[PDB]
Amino acid sequence: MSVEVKVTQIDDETWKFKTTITKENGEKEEKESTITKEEVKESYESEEEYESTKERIRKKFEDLSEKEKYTLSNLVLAITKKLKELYEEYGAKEVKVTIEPINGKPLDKETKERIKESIEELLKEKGYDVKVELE
Repeated sequence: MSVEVKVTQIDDETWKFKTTITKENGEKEEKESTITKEEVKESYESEEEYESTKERIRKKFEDLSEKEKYTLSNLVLAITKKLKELYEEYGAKEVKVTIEPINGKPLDKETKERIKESIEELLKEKGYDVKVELE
């Protein structure tokens, strides 16, 4: 059950996803979906837990600027919700994610390792043991 996800931030409230699913027997599955900031916010048990989770991811990038902490923390929440849905649909224990550059600044190695850790941490806390690989 190969899972490859392409992430494109349309705006600061919209994230577009394109996923390719490759099964062991050769069945391929091409999918598109758009997740909004409001849908990420409403997927949490409460407004308090949503803003608490957002603070934790911001704390992962305290060395970065306020604009970058705003983009990266909300980006992690969107991708985490997506990989959460994919794990409920296919049960894959490994996902490969490719993120398009946001506002003319590609992700460097330290930021990608932090994003990977943040997503895996949020997934493991909901009982989803998923290895995230960022291309």
